[PDB]
Amino acid sequence: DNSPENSALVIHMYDGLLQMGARLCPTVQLEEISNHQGLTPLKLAAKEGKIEIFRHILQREFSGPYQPLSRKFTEWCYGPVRVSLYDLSSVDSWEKNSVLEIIAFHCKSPNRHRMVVLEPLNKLLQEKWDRLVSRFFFNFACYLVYMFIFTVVAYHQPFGESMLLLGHILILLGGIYLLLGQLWYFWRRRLFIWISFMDSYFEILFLLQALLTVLSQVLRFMETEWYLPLLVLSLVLGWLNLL
Amino acid sequence: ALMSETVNHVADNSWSIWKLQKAISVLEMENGYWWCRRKKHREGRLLKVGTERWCFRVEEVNWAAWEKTL
Amino acid sequence: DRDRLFSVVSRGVPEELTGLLEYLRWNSKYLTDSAYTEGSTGKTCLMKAVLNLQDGVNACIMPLLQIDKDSGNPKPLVNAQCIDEFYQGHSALHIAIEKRSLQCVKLLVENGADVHLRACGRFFQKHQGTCFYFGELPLSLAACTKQWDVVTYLLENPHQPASLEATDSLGNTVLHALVMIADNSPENSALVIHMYDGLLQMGARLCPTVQLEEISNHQGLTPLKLAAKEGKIEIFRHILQREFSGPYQPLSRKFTEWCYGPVRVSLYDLSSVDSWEKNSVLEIIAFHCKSPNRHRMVVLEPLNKLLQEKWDRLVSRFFFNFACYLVYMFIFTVVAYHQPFGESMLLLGHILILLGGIYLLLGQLWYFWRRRLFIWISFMDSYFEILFLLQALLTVLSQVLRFMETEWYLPLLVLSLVLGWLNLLYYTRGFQHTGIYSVMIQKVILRDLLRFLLVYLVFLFGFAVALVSLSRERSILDASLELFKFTIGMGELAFQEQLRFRGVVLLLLLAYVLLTYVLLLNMLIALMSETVNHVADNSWSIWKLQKAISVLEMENGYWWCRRKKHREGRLLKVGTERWCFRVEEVNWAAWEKTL
Repeated sequence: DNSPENSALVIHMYDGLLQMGARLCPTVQLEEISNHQGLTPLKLAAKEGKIEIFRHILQREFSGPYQPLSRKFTEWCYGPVRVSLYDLSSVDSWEKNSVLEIIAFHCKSPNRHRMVVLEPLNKLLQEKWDRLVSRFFFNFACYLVYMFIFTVVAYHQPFGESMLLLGHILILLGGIYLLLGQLWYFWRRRLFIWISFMDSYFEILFLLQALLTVLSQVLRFMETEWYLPLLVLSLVLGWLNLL
Repeated sequence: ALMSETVNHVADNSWSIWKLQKAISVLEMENGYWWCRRKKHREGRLLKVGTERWCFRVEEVNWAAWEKTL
Repeated sequence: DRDRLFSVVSRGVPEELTGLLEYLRWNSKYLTDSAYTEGSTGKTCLMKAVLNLQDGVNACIMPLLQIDKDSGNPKPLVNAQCIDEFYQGHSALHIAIEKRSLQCVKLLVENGADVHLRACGRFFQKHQGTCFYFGELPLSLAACTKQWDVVTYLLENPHQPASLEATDSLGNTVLHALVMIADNSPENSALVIHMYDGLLQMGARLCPTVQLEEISNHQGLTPLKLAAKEGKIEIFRHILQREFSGPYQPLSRKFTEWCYGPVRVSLYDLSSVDSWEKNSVLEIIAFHCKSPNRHRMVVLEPLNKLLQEKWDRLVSRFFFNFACYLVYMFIFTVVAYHQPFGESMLLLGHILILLGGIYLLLGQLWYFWRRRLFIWISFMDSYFEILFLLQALLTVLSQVLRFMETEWYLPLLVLSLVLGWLNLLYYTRGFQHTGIYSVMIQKVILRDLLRFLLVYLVFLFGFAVALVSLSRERSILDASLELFKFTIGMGELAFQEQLRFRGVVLLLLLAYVLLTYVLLLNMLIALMSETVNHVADNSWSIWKLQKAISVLEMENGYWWCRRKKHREGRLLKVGTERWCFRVEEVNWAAWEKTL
């Protein structure tokens, strides 16, 4: 538990047991053994919310004969510039069910936001974000274009008839695509989504907007007089979801 | 009440939340679209020989630590 | 590659190798030279001989001690590693200096090492891998690494004495390199200050006829100006007010005396003077400074009182300009109002406004000509200079459009009038009580509000389009004024009677009103959250910087009359010959410290 004395006790005991296990049995990976839930001590520490032992395990280094039992290797290279190498068993979706996914999704503790700025994870996530900003902006531009087209079609709705039909069918395809994407997302993440909802409330607003759009578009074919209110509600919800 | 919530504790307790949101977003994006499963990136491979394991390399200029040793 | 076996051998017993190398060499001795081409991909054997790092002496009987015997190509001047190898551009002397091996440096310099050998290749690694810009000279590398003995041996070397005034490719000297590597940390600041003082004293001792600190690099900067421009403050402050007591007294900038009892009077040397001898410290701080620390360097000690005196000497011109602008605005307002003996007065007013507008436009163009594209340094503090230009341009364009008798004269004239009336707010630079809050609230507004109007306008347009699309079965898209009436107080929220889908319209209006109230609440709370109680002294500095910019602009004089440069606080006299600024202060703790 996150207390000054217990953290020191558990760190000391962990290091001593690891060293003695290396001495007595140098041919077994103690830290690679997994329990019934399919977790290692590092993953278990990440999931349970413990941060002190998690941080110590993440960046521990040994200097003497126990050097192989280390995760951070430090050297001085060229004068007063220190270069350090961190072992990567907390890698991203590759070899899935890793530390990053566990922190992001399966973590009930309110301390999950404090474990993403430790040292390896912060720079790794910064690099990943810098590598994928282009896709984010491309998706933003595509959504803006779709919203503009839908607004134009809604306004011009009473050669023109063909354009209106093309706009309506394009909106139908866009709505069903968004609905199917949200359903796929909710299929990937099971009822475990009950972990929290203060940070994933847009994923249901998008689903609601897509469902309303699809329902209005399919209701138009029956020529019901309730098409306009549902279409307008879908338009305003999609415009609000841009935030 | 909304003013009373501002206890001046979000100086670093709000930046962490933004970092977590960015992490969730990048995790969602790198998984790829449903109609096209994107190939997993090999990240910072740097296999090499550590004293054989993939590693992530970070450099920093430190003067106090350097001046500590002679 | 096995052929590189000759690169590394068992040191201490080079009998057969040396015997076969010098002379003879079967067919010809030139093969030995080729051994330096095939030794590695750019690294010679001497580099590895230094890098062995054995106990005590690194290479015991170093092969170089006999290599110079069979030398036909200058080997002590090793060709620095080329291409990209994360260690390119390093010579044997650089490697010896790095490992803090004074003995290796001595043996290399005894055999005729080439001092002043710029690191040819290191500037590749400066951008490829580890930057560590140290000065590209062995002396600079020794000084920046805190090795006093190596520097001492290199300078007063009987064989090859290093020159303290030597320069690298960029034009930097050892002092420039020390300034450049400095960063605002407690340890590095002390290290660089100590090294700077020691090097200055040793340069005075060895060469008392050269001004080391007066040497300028390619950019045309001195160590003081370089420190001011790069944003370093600790070394800048130390250089600005350093004093020496012993025989090194002339190498000082602050002279302190007690005068009459417990009142201490101090004289500061003035090489950071104003526009006189232009390209000085004040101009560099005011204009050419990308760092956000520029506002913290105007309250150090000489600069603060100098700027205070300059402002006190030029408040009259500021108020005269304010009065003239107010008179012009009043005349323009009167002419605009009275515009439909009277015809002559109206024509005189119109032509006077034309002259005023062209004068303001030409003044702004002159200002933008004096400050080139370098104005890209910042814009959070110089946004009035474009508003004035816009207002002058609009006024001139409207006045010239009047002569063609176009019917668009009135809107442009009214826009010019309102812009000129709004531009009057710039003159709140004085009146400290207003300005301290005004500068910081301006920064906050410019940073925050620019990301409100976009999203609010987007939501308003979306809701308006939805309402006009629903109500067609509010008649046009331009009828979005209802939402603005709602956000200002009006709106007439009521049933539409004839519209059958009245419930949907009511729900949309409710959603819009709650959304906009929530957004404005968010902005309010964010603006409050900005107030972290850190502007207690971080906002007064901004006001001082604005006053400094204003006085720099004013003292330059008008474009049509170049004002003569003021001789400032001359006080030439005799300092132990240099212009000085005198400041007095009553101190009791310092006086009571001595007896």
